[PDB]
Amino acid sequence: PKMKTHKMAKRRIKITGTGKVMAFKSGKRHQNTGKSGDEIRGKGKGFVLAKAEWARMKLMLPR
Amino acid sequence: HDLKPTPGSRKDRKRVGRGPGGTDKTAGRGHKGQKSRSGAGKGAFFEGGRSRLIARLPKRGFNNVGTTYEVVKLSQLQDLEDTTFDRDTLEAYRLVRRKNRPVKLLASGEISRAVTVHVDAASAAAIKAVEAAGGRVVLPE
Amino acid sequence: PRAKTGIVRRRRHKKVLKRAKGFWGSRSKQYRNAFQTLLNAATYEYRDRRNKKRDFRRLWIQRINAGARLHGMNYSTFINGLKRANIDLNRKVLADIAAREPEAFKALVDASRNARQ
RNA sequence: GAGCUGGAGAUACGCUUUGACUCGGGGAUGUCCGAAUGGGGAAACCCACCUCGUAAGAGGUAUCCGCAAGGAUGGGAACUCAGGGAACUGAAACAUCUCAGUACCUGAAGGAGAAGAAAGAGAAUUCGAUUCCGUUAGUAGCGGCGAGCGAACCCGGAUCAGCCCAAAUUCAACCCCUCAAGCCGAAGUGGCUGGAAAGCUACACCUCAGAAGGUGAGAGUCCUGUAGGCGAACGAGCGGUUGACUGUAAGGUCGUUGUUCGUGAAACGAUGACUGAAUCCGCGCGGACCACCGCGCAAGGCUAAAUACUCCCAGUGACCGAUAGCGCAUAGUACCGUGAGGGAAAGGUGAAAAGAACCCCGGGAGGGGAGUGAAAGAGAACCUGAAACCGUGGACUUACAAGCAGUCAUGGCACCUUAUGCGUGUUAUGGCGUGCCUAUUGAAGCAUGAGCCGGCGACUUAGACCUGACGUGCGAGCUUAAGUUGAAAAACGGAGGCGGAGCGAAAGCGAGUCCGAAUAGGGCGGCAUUAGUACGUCGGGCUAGACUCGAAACCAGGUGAGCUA
RNA sequence: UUUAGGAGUGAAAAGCUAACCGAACCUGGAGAUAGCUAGUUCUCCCCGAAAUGUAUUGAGGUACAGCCUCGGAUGUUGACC
RNA sequence: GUCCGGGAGUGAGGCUGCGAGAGCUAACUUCCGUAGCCGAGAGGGAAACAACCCAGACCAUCAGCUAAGGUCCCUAAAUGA
RNA sequence: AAGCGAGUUGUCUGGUAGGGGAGCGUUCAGUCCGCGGAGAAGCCAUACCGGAAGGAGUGGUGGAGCCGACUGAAGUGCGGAUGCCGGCAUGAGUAACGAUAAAAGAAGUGAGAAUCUUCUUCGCCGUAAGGACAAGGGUUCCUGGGGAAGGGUCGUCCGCCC
RNA sequence: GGACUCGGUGAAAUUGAAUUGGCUGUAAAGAUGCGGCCUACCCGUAGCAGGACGAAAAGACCCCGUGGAGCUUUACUAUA
Repeated sequence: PKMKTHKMAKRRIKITGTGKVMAFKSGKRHQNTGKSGDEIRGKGKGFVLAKAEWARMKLMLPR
Repeated sequence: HDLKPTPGSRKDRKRVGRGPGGTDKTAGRGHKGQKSRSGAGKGAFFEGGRSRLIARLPKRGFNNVGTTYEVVKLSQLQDLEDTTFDRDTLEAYRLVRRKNRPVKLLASGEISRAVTVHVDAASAAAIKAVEAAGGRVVLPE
Repeated sequence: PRAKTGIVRRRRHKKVLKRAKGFWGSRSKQYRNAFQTLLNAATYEYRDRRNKKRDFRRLWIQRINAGARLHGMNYSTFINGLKRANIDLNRKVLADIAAREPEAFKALVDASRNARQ
């Protein structure tokens, strides 16, 4: 019995193997976006640090 | 007989290692406050952490239906001395014969030998390997 | 499964009731004033055969203090007379022995008394 | 079978060996109530009115459907639905929600009803009759977008069987075959401590049949089972050929319930008022619609077999032990009482009572002699029988000495289960010294819990819920469902998922990768690289109350208002 | 003798339904659930703390990190001078 | 010097030193950090008494010395200069 | 053939939530040649050893079995949860015998008699604490009979019990 | 008429345990077992309240408790 929380079963979930796990960086986007130009090139699996223990109950059985 | 011994037929043969541990039963030995009685331990049901935060925030990206992801045949010990047991039917050792969802190609290059395969694939990965190893073209679907 | 320990928990109480000594009333087969009085007999009882030195210490500091004052005597400000012989070292027990022969400080007086100059 | 009908086993009374004594099956006297129903109608109780008849008293009275008789309705512990419908909880509170359609009410029949042969599932341009679990998918979706519920795509077997509204069943002979009374069923003993010892010892016999057990000490030659097989009158019961019968006449809109779908970006069950069109190469939908395909055709049901159930009859399990286990090892006695509704506590003498004549105090209860008793420190409220409290004496100390208690400390009376100036049963007194549990920063407290005895004494149990130590299986790895065997099994078994190059929203890409105008960067096959995995006890956690208990409050049903009115 | 439960009675007190009704009792729905709090059983060898910060309709609630034990590790990087 | 992990605790302390904050520089009141201490170990000194001077232990010996504390007594130790 | 250390130096600190780790033993199960009649298991007590828990020497008594090493399983173990029942408690022999609305005695009896019985004297109620009908208890009333127990003394009185 | 002579019956609320005198002091400061000092021949019963932080339900006055119930108001809102 495991539900796998589908929401945060989307986003980053894919596993790596024998190195480091992914994440999501997430900036602000949306409106008034007329400035900045760096994270503009930095968005996807923005690694957090190591807090990927919570997320597991999100999914971990036949993706 | 039975003067100064104790056994009479082995089974007494112990072992050379172990396996179990110490176990616990929760709430034991006549002591210990242990853990927090407030909700936890019993029932709980929802996870033993915070809640449903930092799950929210992302705009969410759909497309997760089965569709297709394929696997691989590793490509390394197949195009050498391997002759005939790898058609798209008899090859069922690492889940290959399982039809429907494609197997593409994906191989390296160079190639100093050759083999034969009931291919049913034309990926752009093994472009550096699709003839060097050998085995027609024939597109299927 | 099952056990029924309605008899085995007898020798337990007794295995410690060993100290059913002369306590009070009938604290030898009590069942109150036993497994409690035992917890009472559970104190410095642990260190009641070493710490006792302090008690019998209260012996040789009345005798060794100034017994035969008919010499000079001082004990305290005299111990520097003890460790003033060739190989003094040793001390008590020999005080317990001092309770026997009084000639334990005849020619063992002024044989340390002015053993300075 | 020949003897005597259940516990105050009842003395007696009475019957025997062609049917007393117990009984197997087909029947019968069958009291008030139960549907019972003549009426009354508060179970054990009062009335009319017709048939009968020596003046007395005998045959009977109530509703529903082919209706003019009759046939049926009764009470039910778990199996399907249907009318059926909240709710404490969770989301750390909190109206959509989880519980769910669950508690309860009411209707049905068999011990089988329920879906089950169709305007169908799937999807490569395949496949037929329901359900269950096996595996997937614990995926898609759902969703105060929150916990959460959760198919179809590929899988096993029981089963891979026909027909129904307008152009088979009923009595019986025979029967593989079940049901209680019941029939036989095996094979040697002596001596001791002693209750005959099956313990010491001795030898043969019985063998497809050697599980539990009774007779004072565990017995194959004392005996009931087990292997070998039998039993009628009555009937069912799973029946096999056949005799009396005849085996082939509605989509839709708007408001919504369900379905996984909280309902909206979606057809599909159906309802509240409106539309009864199509009408055959016409018609139902592939998740709204366009185009093409796929399959099925208004129109009514039967389908036994398995899935899920557990009142009874043999047999079977690493449980309890008669406050243990259901409350019942013969009581849910009496009852608690305002009412439906709540209930005990309690077992045991040895094989067997042989539970006992005979003189005493005494009213007797209770106690003497002495047999009984192998053994009466079982003992006619009875095994062994530990204990706070409680019964007496004694070797020793003690009121003139102070602290719940303490341990040692010289003495002090006793003893010497080894003269060995050495110890056993101890005390005036000395250092001083404040208890335990245990929610406490915190005390030694007056902070609280505690008179004691006997037990209950809880994070575990099923779950591929997961991670991880060790031992092992393998390096190309490991298996579910039960089908065959069947007092173990088991190989057979790729349903199947996890490991697996990855990244990417994904597409798709690619041994390398999202950026776009792209040697400079984070992850990866990569890599000075484990590519592993299954079983078990086990670190935390998890789906559940599942660490237990202590709350007034919300509900369904039901019970009297003789309490105040 | 009907009235009854979320109604009746009622001289209103917010009194009563059977010795407590701020909405009867009993069988039943779930143990109301519980961060409250009592407790959670035989005897142990070597090691070891927070009331500091960030979070909170969040406070003696709880999360995590410095803070403990253990498997592996860090071939010169330690702190003192 | 050097991280990955199975699992904690229970978040609400006290005091002397170091200085302020609310403050008749008052309060084992209250906020803060910094050494220690008691929440997890006993004593001498301190009359006995959590942070104060000295000192934290393997069980047993009526064996020795150091620091504090004392050198008149009730219970140690020169009314020695 | 499951790993073990003296010789030695620091650590061997004391430890509250915790980590790695050993066991005493009872019930279930394996192998039972077995252990017990001189009688074990049930229990009562004696200075051997053990890290503690505990294992040991013997009788006592008791009556039929019982545990063992190698092993896994089990509701495996606080006296202590103001718990619950069962029993012993102590408040302690005191307060109290009930509405303070008088009684003495002769005599029957016998086990002694103060509260029975045959009875002269006293007094409280007598719109009562009379008798019948109402509900109720169902066995009250009698021929009477016995103390185990009850009537909160007890008793030769009951409407206890036959 | 109860408190005292005598015959029988004698329970409950509660509670760790009494070689159970006091000061002044000390202690989370309300100490009798602690400090230091003084003091009593031990016991029985009548009687009395200062005494154990007297007893009973773990204050129910209050606060904390993302407790409940109860009533009202146009509180958000269902609804005959």
